[PDB]
Amino acid sequence: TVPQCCYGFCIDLLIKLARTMQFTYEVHLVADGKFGTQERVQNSNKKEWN
Amino acid sequence: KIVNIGAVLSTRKHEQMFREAVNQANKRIQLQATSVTHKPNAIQMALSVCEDLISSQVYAILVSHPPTPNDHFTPTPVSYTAGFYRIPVLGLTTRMSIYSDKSIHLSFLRTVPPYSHQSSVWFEMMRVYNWNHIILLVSDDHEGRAAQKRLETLLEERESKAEKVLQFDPGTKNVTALLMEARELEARVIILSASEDDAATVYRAAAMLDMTGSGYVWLVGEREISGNALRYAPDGIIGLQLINGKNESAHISDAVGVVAQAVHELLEKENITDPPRGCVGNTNIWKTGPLFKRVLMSSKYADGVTGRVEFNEDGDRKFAQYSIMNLQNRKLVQVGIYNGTHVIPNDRKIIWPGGETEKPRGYQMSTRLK
Amino acid sequence: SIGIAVILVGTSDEVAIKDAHEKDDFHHLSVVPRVELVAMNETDPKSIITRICDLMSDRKIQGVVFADDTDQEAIAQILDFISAQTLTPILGIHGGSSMIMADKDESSMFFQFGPSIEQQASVMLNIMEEYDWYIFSIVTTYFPGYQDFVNKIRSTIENSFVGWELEEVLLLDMSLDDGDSKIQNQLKKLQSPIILLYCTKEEATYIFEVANSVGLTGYGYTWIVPSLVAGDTDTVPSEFPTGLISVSYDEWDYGLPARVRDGIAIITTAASDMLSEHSFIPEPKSSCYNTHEKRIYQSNMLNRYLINVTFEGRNLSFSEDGYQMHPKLVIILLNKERKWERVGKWKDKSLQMKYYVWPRMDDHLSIVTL
Amino acid sequence: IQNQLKKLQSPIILLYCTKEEATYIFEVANSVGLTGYGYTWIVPSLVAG
Repeated sequence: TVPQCCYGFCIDLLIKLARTMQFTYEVHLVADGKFGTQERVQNSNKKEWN
Repeated sequence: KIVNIGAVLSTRKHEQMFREAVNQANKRIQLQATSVTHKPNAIQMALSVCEDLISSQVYAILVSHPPTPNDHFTPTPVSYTAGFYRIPVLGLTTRMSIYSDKSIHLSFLRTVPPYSHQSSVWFEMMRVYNWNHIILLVSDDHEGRAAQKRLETLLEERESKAEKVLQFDPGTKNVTALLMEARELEARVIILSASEDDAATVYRAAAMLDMTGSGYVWLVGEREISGNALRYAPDGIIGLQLINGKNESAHISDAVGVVAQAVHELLEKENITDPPRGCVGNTNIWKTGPLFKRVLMSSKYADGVTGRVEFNEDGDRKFAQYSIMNLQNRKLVQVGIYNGTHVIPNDRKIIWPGGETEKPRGYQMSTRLK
Repeated sequence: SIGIAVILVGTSDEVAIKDAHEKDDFHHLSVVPRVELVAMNETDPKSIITRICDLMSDRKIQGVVFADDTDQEAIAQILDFISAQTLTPILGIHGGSSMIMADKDESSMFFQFGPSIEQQASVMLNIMEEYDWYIFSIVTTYFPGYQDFVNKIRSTIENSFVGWELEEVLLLDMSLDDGDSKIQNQLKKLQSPIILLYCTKEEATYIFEVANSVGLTGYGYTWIVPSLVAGDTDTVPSEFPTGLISVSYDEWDYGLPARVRDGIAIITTAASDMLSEHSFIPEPKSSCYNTHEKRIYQSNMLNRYLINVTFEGRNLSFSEDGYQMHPKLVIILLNKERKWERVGKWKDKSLQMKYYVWPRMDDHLSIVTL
Repeated sequence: IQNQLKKLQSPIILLYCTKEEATYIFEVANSVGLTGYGYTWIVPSLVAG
């Protein structure tokens, strides 16, 4: 992992929310880089989201 | 006619007490007494049980715990030997959760509450204290699995999932890895269910990580309070204890009364066959096993010396009494009693963990988010 | 030079098994195992224990293959308990010892030939998928194995890429008094054309009588039952609906002497390989009484090595639960005259039916298309 | 008659019989159970009297 810089529309909305309801945050990216899908392959007998 | 009964106990003084109890119950169809001692092996125990069943041809066998601390190996040989002819067997001082499913142990009657009832006791205690976020810490074992399943069922009854469940290996040398993960949550009501040996090892790691101060509550069971755990037990821990668990003569009278009622209700049926006395001769299944067990399971006792005696679905003695103990200044003291319906506290005061007289909230508010 | 015993019960061609035992060739393994063939009656489990003790104390018996012509599971339970107590490895060839007990002991060394509860459910699901059926419901009695199988089937069918429609699940209890009316009222809620039943023979007959009173078993109903619902293909309760489908173990094609010889050879080869590699051979004092101190020599290595063996181009590796990895199963059907006719065979997750078109039991047209 | 009464699937049914016959048919239907929640019966003026 490496520290990078993030900004944009979602970041501005996040800052607005954190200001309006007074909480703190530690944003970090996702490792998989995928939006999300529920892998339910019967090979491992388990189903989970990615 | 005359039909005798059998039993297996130690402390021959207890055998004389059982003989006196049988002589007293004879005044209430003639019954005799036949008892033997315990052997230092399981094969010899099974051989002696077969010999005694051949000699007496009894229809029910009473089994209790020996002077051994484990008290788990003795129920296996007698039950395994008596399950051949489908002969019913009644247990007096057996509390292991391994003998809960009727699959392994076919015929079994209980006179004490299993460790599964501790889950319902903890649910009632948490409902009394108005908590909604708990952490279940149980050791990987059959008893731990049953205690986790009962608690999960009681929680899902109200559609409330557990905050976090952490499992550890039995006899693990290091448990700090699980404690580090458990200390990164927002709940403060931690429930512990393990053996007395691992109890002290967990308590040491909890006290070293400053997890026993103010704002935390400890919910443990009977096994976590006995043993050497009290040497490393923290103040304010709330434990459980059976009312008459240590006593063994009081349950004997109730079991004898229930067996006498069942025998009186059994001899008035058609197609009744006595258990075969041909141990080495016959290896068939006695047809009087299923019906007698079904009649004895529903044989609700009106009144006894240890309270109302009933039987659950999976052969469990319900309606037990518990003494809510508390450890204050290295001395345990009772604080209440739960008679099934609810827990009625006494006039004594409760010293919570950390010395806080006020009842702790048992919860925190997370402010840093990811 | 390990002595293995082979005990027979009832009438059996011992002379035919002697040739198969003598024809065994294990020169590469260098085991040189001696065979001790003994015959005995169905006297009792105590007589079986005495015979096992005598055979062990006779000449360095390090293994036993026990077969019986009876049908009681108590014999298999007593054999498993004796094997766990004596810490010696015993195997179940066929008959009553072939019964699959649900929960095995932790510190036990037992091996049997047969499929698991999940294997039967998988075979039934594969047969239903082959039969183009895509909807079914489940009904089970108060047996815990039935609940376990239902949970396993639900977990297996839940994570399926293909479609599936489950109407409802029934957990009616037949032990209640005067509750047959409620069961009959609840059975009318079934609407799917396929239903699976998990109960015992008497319970299955009672449920079939109740359903025939309801009438949902004549034309558009298909029932699937486990291997324990039939038990004996020779006897029929005459209350089962025509066309019932059920799985069973391969007993018509498998040869008993060949299977016994193969098991003995596999055990000898595994023991020889283990004694050659680990260089530790367990030969304790083969006594029955006073076996508490006999646990000084741990035999867990033999149990760990007994789950991986192969000989004569066959895979006989067991599982952690004590069940064979690749068993041979059969699927039979009921004809007009009460009897069981072999329809298909399943092995290694591969099914094979004896007909491309199912026998339907003028509609059902046939159309030709280019 | 009880086996044939199970073939009914509509939520409304009209009955034309006498008082004793109506009572017998109602007992048979209650034995079948199709009269509790989703069943509605209509009878003539001669069924009550």
